[PDB]
This record gives sequence, C-alpha cells and structure tokens, in this order.
Amino acid sequence: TPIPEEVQQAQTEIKLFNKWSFEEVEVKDASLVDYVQVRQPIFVAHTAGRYANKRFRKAQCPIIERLTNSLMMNGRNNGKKLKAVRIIKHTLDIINVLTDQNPIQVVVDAITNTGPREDTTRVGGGGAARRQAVDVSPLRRVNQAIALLTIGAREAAFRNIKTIAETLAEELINAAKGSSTSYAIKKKDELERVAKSNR
Amino acid sequence: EQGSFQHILRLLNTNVDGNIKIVYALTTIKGVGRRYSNLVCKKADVDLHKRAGELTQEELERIVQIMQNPTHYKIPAWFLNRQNDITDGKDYHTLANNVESKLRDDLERLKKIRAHRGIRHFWGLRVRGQHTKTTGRRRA
Amino acid sequence: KKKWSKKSMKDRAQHAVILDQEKYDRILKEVPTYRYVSVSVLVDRLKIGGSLARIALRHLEKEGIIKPISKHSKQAIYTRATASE
Amino acid sequence: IRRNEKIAVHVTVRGPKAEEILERGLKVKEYQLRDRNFSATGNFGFGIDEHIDLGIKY
Amino acid sequence: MPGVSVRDVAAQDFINAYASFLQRQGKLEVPGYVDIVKTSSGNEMPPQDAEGWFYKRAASVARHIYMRKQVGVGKLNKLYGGAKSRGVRPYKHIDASGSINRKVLQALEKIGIVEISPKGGRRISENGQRDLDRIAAQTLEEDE
Amino acid sequence: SHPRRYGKGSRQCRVCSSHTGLIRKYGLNICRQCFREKANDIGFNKFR
Amino acid sequence: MTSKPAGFMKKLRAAKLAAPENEKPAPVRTHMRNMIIVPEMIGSVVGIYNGKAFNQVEIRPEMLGHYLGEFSITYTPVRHGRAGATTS
RNA sequence: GACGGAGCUUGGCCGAGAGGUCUUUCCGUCGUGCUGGGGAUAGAGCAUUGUAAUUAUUGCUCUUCAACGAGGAAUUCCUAGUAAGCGCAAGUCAUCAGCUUGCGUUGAUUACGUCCUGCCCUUUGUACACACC
Repeated sequence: TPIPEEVQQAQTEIKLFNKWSFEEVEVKDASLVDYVQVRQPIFVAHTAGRYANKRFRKAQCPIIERLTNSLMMNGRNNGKKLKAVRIIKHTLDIINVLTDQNPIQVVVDAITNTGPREDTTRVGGGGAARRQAVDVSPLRRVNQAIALLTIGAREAAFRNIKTIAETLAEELINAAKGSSTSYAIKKKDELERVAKSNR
Repeated sequence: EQGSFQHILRLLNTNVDGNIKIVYALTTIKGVGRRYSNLVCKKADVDLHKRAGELTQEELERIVQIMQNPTHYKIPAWFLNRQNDITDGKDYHTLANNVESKLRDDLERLKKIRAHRGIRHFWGLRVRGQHTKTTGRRRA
Repeated sequence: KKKWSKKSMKDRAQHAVILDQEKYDRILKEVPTYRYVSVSVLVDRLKIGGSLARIALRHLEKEGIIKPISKHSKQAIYTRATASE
Repeated sequence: IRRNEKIAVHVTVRGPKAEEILERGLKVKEYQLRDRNFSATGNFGFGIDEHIDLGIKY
Repeated sequence: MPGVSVRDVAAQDFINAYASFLQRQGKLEVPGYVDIVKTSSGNEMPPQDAEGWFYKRAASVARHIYMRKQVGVGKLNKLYGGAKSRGVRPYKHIDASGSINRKVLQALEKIGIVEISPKGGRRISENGQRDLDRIAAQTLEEDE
Repeated sequence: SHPRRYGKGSRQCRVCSSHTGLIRKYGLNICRQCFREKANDIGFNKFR
Repeated sequence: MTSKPAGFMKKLRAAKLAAPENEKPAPVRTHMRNMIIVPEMIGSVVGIYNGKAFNQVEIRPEMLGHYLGEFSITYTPVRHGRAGATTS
C-alpha cells in the first residue's frame, strides 16, 4: 500500500526538474536544430565520452547540461555543482515567470541569436598577420553562445547587487528578445561585423 | 512615526560608521570583535537587528556607557607594588583611544626596559624579524 | 566612492517607503506586466534592497494580495494574483 | 598663485554667540589643558574636527 | 510513521520542530562561558535564543543520537566542526569545540537524558528516546 | 675526565656517518635507499 | 616597594644547576662592581639582583647587560642577544 | 564569498585558547563594503616542547588593523576522474613555517594536427669534427 511521491496520477510523466517539457521546444534554425539534441532529456546530468569525431554530426549534447557546467566554471574558481544546479533550477523558473513560456524554449532562442554566422581567426602568413574570416562549426556556435551568455551573467553579478540566477535569466531573456543590452548578442553582432568586413 | 532619522555618533571620540545593524556595526568600534559585540547588545538590552544608527537616544547612551565598562564584568588593576612599567592594568577594554595611546607609552616603556623589543623600537626596523627574500616594497 | 541609497532598515521603519509607496508602486505595479517575477529579479529592477523587499512581500502575503513559493537562498517566486480554477 | 579666490572660510562670533560655542568647544578637548597653548597675549587656541561638538555628522 | 520518523526525516525540519519542545526545559544555563568567542571568529550568542548556539546543539545531538550512538564528548565536537590544516596564512575556522560540547552534555545529564559509559561514550536512555519519539508524533502530521 | 652531555636526538646507521635519517628500520636517509633494495624487511622488492 | 616570593611569567620555572646562580649573590655582599660574563640564557629574571652590572657574551663581543627598573618582568638575553642587529 | 550554528589515542569530571587528570549542506548575519574583505606588522602577557625560545619554537588571550580593487614586458602544464580546487596521514621531527610524499574527497574545458620548441628516420650539401657557443 502506497504512500509515495506526489506527481500526477499518471500519464506520460514530464520530468526535467519535474516541472517542464522538452519536446515542445523548437529550434527554428534548420542547421542548428540538428546539433541540438532534445530527443529525451530530463535534468539530472551525466558524462559520456562520445569522442571528438569530425565532419559529420559529432556527438550527443543536452543544451541544459552545457549551461549548468559553464556556470560552475566561468568564473573564475571555486564553484560547486550542488550550488550550480541550484541556481539554474531557480533560473529556469525565473525565465518562465518572466516570459510565460517554457524555459528550454527561451534558452534555445537565446543561444540561436547569440551564435554568430562567422568568426575571425588570426593567421600569420608571409610577413604579416591577417584575419580572413573563419568557419563557425555548428557545436562551436553553441559553445561560444553559452560561454558568452555565461560571462555576461557573471559580469553583472559581480558588479551589481543581484544573485546569479536573476543575472543569468536577465542576460538570457535579453538575448532571447534580440536586445543589445545583453552581453551575448552584443558580442555576436561584433564578431559577425568583424568577420564579414575582414575579407 | 520616525525620528526625522539619520545619525551622527561621536561614540568613543570623533568616529562614525553606521547604516549597518548593531552587532556588525559595533565590531568597527575599536575594541570589540564579532566576539565581544553581540554580548554588549543583549546586556544593554537592544536587539541584534536594530541598527546602531537607528536607535533612540536612551538606547545609544547605554551603549556608550556599557562598552567602556559594564555591570557584571569589570577589571581593576591589582598586584602588589611595584613592578612599575609596563604592567597589564588587567587587560584594558578600555579599548579605543586608551588602547591606541597606551601602546605609544608601552613602546617608550619597552625602550627604558632595554628590551630587544625596545632596541628595535629604537632601530626602527620590522619588529619580529620578517623574511627578506622578498617583501616590504609597498610599505616604504 | 559613488554613493548610496535605498539602504534599509531605517527607511523601512520610517513611513516613507513602508506605508504605501513601495509596496503599491514597486511590488504591485510590476505584477500586471508579469504574473510572476522572482524575488531577486524584482530586487534588482525596482532598486529596492533584498531585505527591504522581503518584509514588504511578507506584509503583502498576510493580506493575501500576493502569494510566494520558496527556495533556500531566500530566493523563490513572487506572484500576485490568480484565477478561477 | 591667483591671489583673488576663496582659499579658506572663517566665522567671527562675539557675545553670547561666542559663549555658546566656547561651552561646547571647551567640553571637547578634555582638560586641565596646558599653558603652552596660551599666548603671551592672554589668548588661546586649539584645533580639532568640526565633527566634535553636538552636531549631526550626516 | 511517527517513531520511525525520529529516524527518518530530513534533519532540519526535525531540529526546527524539536527546538520548541526543548524550550520548555528549566535548564539551559549558559553561565558566561559563551561570551568570549566560542568558535572560529564571529561566534557570539544573541541570535542564539530561537535555535542558536546552544539550543540547536542540544536538539539535533539528540536527533543524531537516536540513529547512531555511542558517542562521547569527542565525537560531538567535530561532527559539526572543522580545524583544517592551514596553508599557514588561513584559518578557515577554529571550531574549538571542547567548551561547547561540555555545556550541552552537562544539561542533559541533569534532566536524565544521557548516560555515561566507562569505555563506550554517551548512550541514550529510556527517558531520552521517550521525549524524542513522543514529540515526533506531532511532527509528521504538519509535514504532510 | 669529568662528564658531559647534550645533543641527544635520533639515530642513524653505523654503515653511514650522517645524523639525519629515518628511524623505523634504523638507518640514515640514503642508507635506507641502499637498504630498500634489500628486503630484510617484509616488503620492498622493488619497484612500486 | 615590598617583595613577596612568587612571580608570574609564562611556563618558565623548574629545577636547575648552580653556576650563574651562585655567582649572582656575590655582587650583593661585596658591593656593586664589574660586569659578569655569562652566556647563559637559562636563568629566569628575579627581583633580588636588580640594578647591578651584568654582561653577556653572545659569542665574539661582550654586550653590557645593565639591569634596569624597567628590565624586570622580561627575560634576560632579550636585548643585545636578540638582535645582533650589528648591521646598520 | 565573508560569520556564526547547524548536516599513539580516549572514556569523563574539568578549561579563554593552548590544556591538567582521579582514571581505561539549512539559516541569524552580510549589502558587493579596500569593509562584517585581508591578515601583514607592532606591543604587552600565558602554556608546552627543551637546559635554554631573544638574532632562530609552535599554539595566542588581546589589541594594532599593512600592502593588495584579480596582476605588466611575460610563463608553466594539462588530452576526462586528467587540468584546477578541499583536506588528511605517512616520513621529516626534542621543536619547526612544508619539504618531499602517498591515500581519498570535489570536479572542468580544449584534444583537429605538426599549421615557436624538443625528436625520428631517409634525403643532399658540408670548408665543421671537444662539433653553429
């Protein structure tokens, strides 16, 4: 005889903190969508050493997993995962609360906007150093997107009287709505400015 | 309902910090740690949460008396005569001016002692022998 | 330094922000744009202190005008209103 | 090098105005203060912050 | 469900519930020892009154005891506390905890809660489990 | 003729003449490396 | 003014030899005089010998030891013995 | 993050810390403050190791409250339980900053390639041959 966990007395049970659904989330960009896996996550975590393999579609990824991990990290020093998950658990809820839309969908929207079209590697050749503009490679767009969004959130927390979760929500929403106030979009638009020009 | 409030304190002499809660505010009083500070509040009978600035006049006046010497605690110098200098005066609290101006004397006293601690005070050098591989570059 | 105000508790005690102005303007006015907003986002946008927003939320809670949920870091969400369900 | 500008500021008080400031003013600075502070003239002066005196610091 | 709940709730909701019951005991004499700085560097007592210093230290220790046992003065002291080796610039913390433990343990002996071994440490009595378990009865109903 | 003392302290082999050393076994800290090959004690044969 | 046996210090008190101890009451009876050439740090300071000529030889130089009013509640070797601040 | 409380070795009366023995991760607190940051330096005084602690013990009650606002020209490694971070015990050792050193615990990012440096084999040239110093 029961007692047990309270959820719904069931159906298919949506997990992802038990709060939100992943399947509804659309990646508009046809190119981008392929790399971004959301055919069947939750939020628990996991490593798996998928290996670098190149050219064709490389590995599995969860967007969320990447976002928590960047936060613990950047930065700099001395961040633990129990706090790092916690801040996101709350951040997702702040984001949902601001938008009235699925937090994963906003995360997607942020990342797709912040991920530039083109970049600007620095090559020495002959007697001088040129930038000819360089590939984006679809995971690297994603990685850069998250990193940029993540530095911005940190920068705000440090400077202003705000906990991370809100700085992270704010920076993400702002990117997710195409406003230059976010660090992440401002750098995207710069990086694509420089890459187009330097050709 | 107010007070038209803000606060300026002399406190010990000429000093104001303020705008923080009394226990934490008090630590900044020369003489109290976090460790001393909380005890003085409850002995005075002011709450922890209330700011050192925010208080009414009677509560603030009790702070001035209590901190310098309180009811249940007290320390009078005792010993037979002499030793003369320096002495301990039974752990002066008494902190603030009387502590800072005490060590100024204690130094000359330590010199009239002929201590090394007194000769170094005369030599002028880092007192208790610091390392020289590197350091002191901001200091001078 | 630059300087420095909203600043609490002394402003909290005196009438100027507690009475009406802060609870009605800041907390209550924000809510019609977003049904819920987090206690900490709400701190930062309003420019109101975390401690300062916290008692105001609590008065409002008692009233039944707002309803909080929780989380440890005294973060949570703040909601006003809501319904027929 | 400009000599026309305000380098400083001063107050002359006389009479009761002088006495009320002397009352608070003497009270900070402890005493029995020294005779050396006094001039040949029968004058004395001491220095200290404005902050000393019953006054709002704010 | 309740008795078993002494053992099986998350510690805090247990300690919070329990501390109000403790509050009733006559004892709770701190006599001025606490006042110096019991622990690392900002440890004083005025937040102690609700579930402080002293009162959580008892309430919980009892929560700990039920599950575990046997114990002693030593066992208690760092259970809570640090005192890590120092890269020699530090402290993190100094937890003393030699005075602290002694004060908590003393009160308990007077009421009759805790008993003392020759080799073993601190054991719980018939008296000690009874109060813990009986209060636990109230706890579970509130929670669900 | 009278007597003397002071500069007591730890131990070292005969096989090597230096004071500084490791006590458990009873020889000096290189003598110990020579000894480590030998095996003598339960353990050390070699290698890690 | 008045003296009592007993004196406080920090964890310094116990047995001993004799060799500097024995020499020190001699300047009392004979009267004030030459400095006393003792390296020996070992002796805790006591009130009886106060205001008398002393020496210590750390190693190469002599260093005049004089006992002051102020040099009382000290340890003896402290002054000239600590520094060797023989540099400028 | 910083604070407090909370998730050769004793038992236990008893201690400011250090000790002596009859005796075997939640929540008060923080307001992003050169401070509740940081602990530098200073000074008096107390116990233990030792015969001694002053240039040359360690622990500090207590109080001075130092620079430093994340670091130039520049560097070192590291290819997933690895970088980086929390501690502990061993050895050291009468004492001793942590040396050197192993156990667990926390836990990330990038890993295509040879696209300044070390190397390999072949290749040619060589006026070098203790050898491009």
